[PDB]
Amino acid sequence: IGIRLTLPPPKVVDRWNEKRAMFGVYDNIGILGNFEKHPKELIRGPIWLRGWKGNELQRCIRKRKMVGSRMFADDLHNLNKRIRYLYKHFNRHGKFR
Amino acid sequence: IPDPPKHEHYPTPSGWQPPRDPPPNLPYFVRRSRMHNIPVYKDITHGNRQMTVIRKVEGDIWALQKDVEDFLSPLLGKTPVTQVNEVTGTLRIKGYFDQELKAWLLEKGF
Amino acid sequence: LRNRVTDRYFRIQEVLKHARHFRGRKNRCYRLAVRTVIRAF
Amino acid sequence: PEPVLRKVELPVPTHRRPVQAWVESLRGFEQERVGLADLHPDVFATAPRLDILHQVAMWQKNFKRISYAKTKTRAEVRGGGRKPWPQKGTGRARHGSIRSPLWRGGGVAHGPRGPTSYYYMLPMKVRALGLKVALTVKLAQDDLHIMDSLELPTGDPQYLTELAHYRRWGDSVLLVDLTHEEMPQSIVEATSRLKTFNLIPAVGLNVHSMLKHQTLVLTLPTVAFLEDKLLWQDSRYRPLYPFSLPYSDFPR
Amino acid sequence: YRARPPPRRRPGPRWPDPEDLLTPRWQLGPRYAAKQFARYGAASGVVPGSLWPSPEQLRELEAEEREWYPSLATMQESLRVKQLAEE
Amino acid sequence: PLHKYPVWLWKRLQLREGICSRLPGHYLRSLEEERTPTPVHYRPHGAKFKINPKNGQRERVEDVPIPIYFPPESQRGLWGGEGWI
Amino acid sequence: QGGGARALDLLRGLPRVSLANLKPNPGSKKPERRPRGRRRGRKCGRGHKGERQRGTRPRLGFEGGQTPFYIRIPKYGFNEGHSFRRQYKPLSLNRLQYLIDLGRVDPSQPIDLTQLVNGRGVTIQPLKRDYGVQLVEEGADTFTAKVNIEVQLASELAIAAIEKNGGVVTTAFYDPRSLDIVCKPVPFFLRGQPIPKRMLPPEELVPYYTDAKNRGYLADPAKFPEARLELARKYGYILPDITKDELFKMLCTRKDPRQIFFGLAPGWVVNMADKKILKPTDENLLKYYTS
Amino acid sequence: LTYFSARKGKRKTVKAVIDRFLRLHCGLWVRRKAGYKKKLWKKTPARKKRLREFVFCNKTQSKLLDKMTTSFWKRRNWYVDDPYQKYHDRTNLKV
Amino acid sequence: TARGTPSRFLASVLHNGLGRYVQQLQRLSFSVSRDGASSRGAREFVEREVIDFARRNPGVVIYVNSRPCCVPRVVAEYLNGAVREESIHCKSVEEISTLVQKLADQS
RNA sequence: ACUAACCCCUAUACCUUCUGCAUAAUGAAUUAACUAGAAAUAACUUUGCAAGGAGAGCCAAAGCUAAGACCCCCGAAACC
Ligand SMILES: [Mg+2]
Ligand SMILES: [Mg+2]
Ligand SMILES: [Mg+2]
Ligand SMILES: [Mg+2]
Repeated sequence: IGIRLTLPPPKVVDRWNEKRAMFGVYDNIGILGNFEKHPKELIRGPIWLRGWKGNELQRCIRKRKMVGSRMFADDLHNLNKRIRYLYKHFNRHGKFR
Repeated sequence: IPDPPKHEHYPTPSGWQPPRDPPPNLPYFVRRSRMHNIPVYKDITHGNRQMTVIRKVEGDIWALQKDVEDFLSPLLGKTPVTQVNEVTGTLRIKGYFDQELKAWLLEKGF
Repeated sequence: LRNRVTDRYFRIQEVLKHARHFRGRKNRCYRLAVRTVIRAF
Repeated sequence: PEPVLRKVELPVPTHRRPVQAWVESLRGFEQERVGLADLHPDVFATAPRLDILHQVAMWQKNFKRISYAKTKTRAEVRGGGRKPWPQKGTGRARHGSIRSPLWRGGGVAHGPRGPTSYYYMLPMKVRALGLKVALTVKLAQDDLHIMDSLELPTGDPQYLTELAHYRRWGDSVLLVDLTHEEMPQSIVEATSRLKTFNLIPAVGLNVHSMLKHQTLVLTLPTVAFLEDKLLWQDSRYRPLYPFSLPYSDFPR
Repeated sequence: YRARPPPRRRPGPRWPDPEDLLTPRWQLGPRYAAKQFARYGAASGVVPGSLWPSPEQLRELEAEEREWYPSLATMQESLRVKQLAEE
Repeated sequence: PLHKYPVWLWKRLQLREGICSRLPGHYLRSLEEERTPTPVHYRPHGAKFKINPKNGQRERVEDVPIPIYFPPESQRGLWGGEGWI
Repeated sequence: QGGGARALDLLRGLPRVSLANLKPNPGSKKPERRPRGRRRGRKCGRGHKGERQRGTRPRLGFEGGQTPFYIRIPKYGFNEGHSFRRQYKPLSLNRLQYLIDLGRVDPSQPIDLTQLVNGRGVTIQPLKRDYGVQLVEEGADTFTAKVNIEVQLASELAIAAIEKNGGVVTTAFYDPRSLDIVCKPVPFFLRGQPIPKRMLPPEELVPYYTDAKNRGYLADPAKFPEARLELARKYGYILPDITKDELFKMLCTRKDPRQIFFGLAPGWVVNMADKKILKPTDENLLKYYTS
Repeated sequence: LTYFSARKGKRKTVKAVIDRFLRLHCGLWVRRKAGYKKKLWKKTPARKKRLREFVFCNKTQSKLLDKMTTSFWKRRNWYVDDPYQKYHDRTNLKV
Repeated sequence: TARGTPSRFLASVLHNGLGRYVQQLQRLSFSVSRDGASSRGAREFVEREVIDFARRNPGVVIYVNSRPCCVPRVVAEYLNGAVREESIHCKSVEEISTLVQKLADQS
């Protein structure tokens, strides 16, 4: 019980597909391009997560302040509740003071 | 950074002097920083540990270590405590000796 | 990334094998067997 | 014929000597030894800093990563707003909701809270220094070759593979040229159908690609481009404003 | 393979759609046009005359400086009066 | 997911489609304008900048209107801008 | 000589460096601690039951009920008006001599705030209530250079040292609005705005800049010669006659009090893209920029 | 103490310590004496004299005040004619 | 424990050493991978020591098979039929030599 | 341990709470799965540069930048 009685199907990985064979290209565009472009501008992803990093609390304010007006009603309510809980936990709880 | 202008007399009023040309014939060599200064700095840790560091060293760093403690033993009274880092080409001495080492490294042609 | 233990069967077998010659349910139930194997050791 | 000779245009420190590299050509199978090129000692002959390589490669892989994994908490699982049974008198364990982490189908106590970013930037001089170390490692391991230009007699991809096999270059070769708009037609059609052989411009050169590919080849304009770009780092002021703004001597 | 073309900054000034709601307001004011002209010169199409303030905004610009920034003589006279008062 | 437009843009968006999009231009412009009313229940500062007595510094000041509630009966009268506070 | 050669040659015999043989430098990665196992699992380093174990400890600075130490200390005006106090980054004669000797500052041309920041001699933060630089008297004995320097503040000894070598030192005021422009002209020119005239010094600073002994830029020039003689007599150095110097024209070059740069009248527009200067011609514009 | 603000997500500063304490750039903290303006008629001149100086805090209090104050107040300031300018650095300090 | 593990009396094989000593190790089989970090210790062991070990023990037959594998192994057979299998997964050279020498002395 | 399962000799279940539990103090019939340490102010370690560091802002009387590494789960009666 709790373990499979047969071997899982073997997995095949293409180490030389288009994405793997050219990962990291243009990451030094700023150094080698007279600083006309920043490697941060190559970041592809969420609007509030482009060239920025922070803890869970900080990510919630940044999402709310930038795209909060466009979120769904249920999602906005949950995001507001998450900020309230995170604010209480970080500013009032912990081993260290 | 602009290259320093040539003065008819040396050392300059601020105390700067260009490295001697040709460079000294030694197994080790120390190159000036990008501001044309001897790479000697003071380091402090824990608020009471004082160290002197020498950067931008390539060649036989052990020869430099041998020369450093020979030069510092009469001043300090015993063999100084030193750390040798080969991968980064730096030499660390316990205590503050920046002004003597800069003077010592200056007259050696570095 | 969700991680789950996959070798728990071997983790309990290394204890149950030392209790194979015992008497009662404490030779096959891990919760009982671990308490008596420690005493035996 | 007449050999091709390349000198170091940037001034060299007095205590250092240039490192020589052979110059080949791709127009023939046996067309090596076209000439000699002098490389800057401070770029192709610097210290073998493996730790610098490891941290630069780790920076490249993990700075553009964004994780989209996210799990609902007990406040986001549907329902569970009512106390199941009274606290005392029922004879069973006390609970306040059916969506608690202990309950089956409940929330997750400490789970992923995506999307999350791992973006961080190494110091500018360190990233440039990583390229110098990798080039020096390539030269020392004799897997780096210097060419004059990337024109091929035929655009046949099998011809390129046979040429690489004859010269014992390696399983995978990373090709680097000056500018994307200056690609010869033969090299583009030859490498487009090849997997282990990749063609990228000079601006696209990176440590991760160099480590992934056993063999690296550069053109003479590429070498001068790399020498100029890298040697600008170690003799420069601290930036008053971003370099994209006009300067007295930037761009050179 | 062959790499995709390098990502370059798009040449020429950007002029967004003034009638589109999604365009931010900071890209529509004369300040945005002034920045475009400085970066791209006469090729941006911005009239150089519009850079200097029109007479409509100059009248309060001098009114503000007159009311808030006193002249040298006024400051010196005020200082001399205070010096006499403390003496 | 995320909406293409912000929620507060929705009212403007429907005005550009349907029967509302066929309204006369002059009426649409008049309704679109959102000019501030004349102060009634609060006294305007009257100046863009003022000197703080505490530190003797010049700081910018603003006039924030006070919310006013208009009962439905006032629509049949002429209150002159006054309303319930 | 041999260290680099030995390290590189030793690399040749080693296998090819790839992505499968990289490791961080020792001591640079402290392993992460997790609350698992016997050593760190029973109580996870929280102690016995209580506020600390349950993570409900009071706020920082709370001593369990007695009057807080920081509260019971009486208030005093230590940092009142700190955001309105004026700050000046100190500049030493040794630093100036160090810059001149290394060539980062050109003494054959007038030296001001723009030149100092261009040579990276000083760092100015106008957002941090900075108002310029002050010339301090440190290392006045070893200073020997003929320069024309413009600094917001100066000491009586720093002025004497500059004038001893035949140099000229003057004090001028820069408002916070134009101070950022002076330190970083390039970002300002990209703003696409005409060059504004700098404001007059405040009422409290007017006496400082109208006094000859401070070498103020608004003081009477006729009061300068007697002031220089007093400094020369006090410190016992013969005052040189710089009128006979071949750099007399360069020494006398001073900017208008309403001017920002040299040769750039207020109200002009700089176009770096096409390397052009645009000047207004409206009579209202000209009167505003010149008065 | 607010470790993460709700509008910017950064540590705040307790303004109570700002109005009562002065910090030197060397790390020392300068404070007044409690009750130095209270009931002066019932205190001897020697007691009143020692009540009106500026005294330093110990290691624990200095750590307490640093944690309640953001890095803005720990910077080096260059105020003109600052009375406490000479006290911002320590001289001849061993260990 | 002893109560949970079978026991035996102390004994030898055919009174070995009474008239002469006969080496009890009879066969050794080594599995080595040409490529793979797990076989590096096994690889260098046979480059410098397997030759000297073979000369030291002439009555023991050693087989070295080079095939792809994730865990290098050594198999020892004795004249009594006992078979011992030891993994060489990621060990050094001075410790495989001690490990190999230990199997030689065992009965 | 033994030739030998038992017979011989030795040995007061686990966790938690308390100064102290074989304790007749709580918890557990058993099995499978699920279920609980979140943050970088300072300090430490390791690179890079260095009177400068940093890809505008910030800090600096050897500092500056970067990285590593410390802060749990369930449960009320209630209030609107
Ligand atoms: Mg240090
Ligand atoms: Mg309820
Ligand atoms: Mg509840
Ligand atoms: Mg423990």
